[PDB]
Amino acid sequence: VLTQPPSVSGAPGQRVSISCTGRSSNIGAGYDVHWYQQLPGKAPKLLIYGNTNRPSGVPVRFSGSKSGTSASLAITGLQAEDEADYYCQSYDSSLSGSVFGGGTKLTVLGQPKAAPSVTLFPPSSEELQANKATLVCLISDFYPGAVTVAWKADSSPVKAGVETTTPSKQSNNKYAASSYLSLTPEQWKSHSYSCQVTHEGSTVEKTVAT
Amino acid sequence: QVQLVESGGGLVQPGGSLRLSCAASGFTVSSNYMSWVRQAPGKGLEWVSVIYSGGSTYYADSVKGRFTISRDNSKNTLYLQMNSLRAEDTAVYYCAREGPGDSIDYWGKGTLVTVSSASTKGPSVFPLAPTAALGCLVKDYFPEPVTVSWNSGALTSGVHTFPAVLQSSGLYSLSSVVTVPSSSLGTQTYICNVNHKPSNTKVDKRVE
Amino acid sequence: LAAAMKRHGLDNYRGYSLGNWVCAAKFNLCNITASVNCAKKIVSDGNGMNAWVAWRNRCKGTDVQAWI
Repeated sequence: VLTQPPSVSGAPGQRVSISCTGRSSNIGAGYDVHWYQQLPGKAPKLLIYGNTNRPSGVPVRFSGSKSGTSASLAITGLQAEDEADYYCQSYDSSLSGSVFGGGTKLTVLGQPKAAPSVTLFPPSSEELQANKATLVCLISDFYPGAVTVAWKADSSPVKAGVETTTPSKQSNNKYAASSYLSLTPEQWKSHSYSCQVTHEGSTVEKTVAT
Repeated sequence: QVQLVESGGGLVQPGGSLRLSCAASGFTVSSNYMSWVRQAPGKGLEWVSVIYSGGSTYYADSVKGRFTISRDNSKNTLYLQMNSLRAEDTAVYYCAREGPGDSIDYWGKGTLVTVSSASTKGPSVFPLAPTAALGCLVKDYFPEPVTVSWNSGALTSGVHTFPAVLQSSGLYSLSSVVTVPSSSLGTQTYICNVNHKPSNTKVDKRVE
Repeated sequence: LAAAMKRHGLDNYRGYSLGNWVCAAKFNLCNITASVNCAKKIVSDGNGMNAWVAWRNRCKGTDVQAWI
């Protein structure tokens, strides 16, 4: 296997290098290293190929280098648009086929803190007619990517029937999440209901009652 | 003009078998190196198999004896026969075309294969009444994915399809929301088109 | 060399067209014409033509027919 650091957190305009540490069976043997960039919700794209060359459409700022048993991908004048997952690829010979690195999560330092947009939907009349009730709390455009969700039934905390996703990276480097509250039509009608989102110590609250 | 369209993805039981198809266009598969690369949710990339221009076939140790790569030169299609499937094989399977030195040059959109004991469940679709936000609630379905478009593909900008929640019941719940002008609601029609291929569920839901 | 390697049965040996061999040349299990006979044994292992590090890097997945 090829090894890469889980991360690398770098500055805008500042140069960065991602390491791809090989073995005698892959890079040590002299097999060329290719690099890929993978944006969220998308498939990887060939950035560098064996071990310096660039394909048609990749900026001149993206460079590659190979040092005996290892390799590195460099980005001169780092931009926020470079926040992606990066992978190195070579050929392992004991394995007899192509081998991929673990991947590097590139972080761009210097991004402003964005408070989340919160939209809370009550259960539809159609769902209530089927003797069911679901409260939909949608959270989007927040930075950095970490939130806490707290549901309230008439000031009292409610924790049962709560299903919350892990934060997900959007195309604009910001993050999205969602929280679902499963209730009985009786509980929904026997109370208001609140969705409280806390992002870096700031609380944004949304409420539903028609 | 180079297009790689994969299909055959869905739900399979452990120890079960599945075959993936990759319909190619813009080039010929008999003159090219063709490979399959997988990606488990939120994980790294893994090279599965390759088929050389001259017919030579190579596999990763993780799939040797269970998987088989093949092609149809006449139909311009690439295949992946997957047998004795484990939950470890759960991944988005990308059809790939190699460039120089087994580098990947073109990738398909990917097809997700889900390996589990759970059965296929069709989603119950509900409207989400209303700048104002309106949407569609795609409740209790299995496995992923679900496709959601607005007004038969006429509304694409400002569409936020939120990633699905994996509930403690083992079922998914997803929500698609579109931001529109808050007071111009009366002079527009909003319909979500939900498709869940494993259950063969196709519904169009009109939103207030 | 096109007619040479071809006279020594390399053109489509184990699914590898002549262009792959001519390109590989450009960039005791065998018990030792002599080079070709040994290469044939080398390519038969689990690596294929990837045994030649330069073939993977410079010839694998290119217009190999251009060499002939």
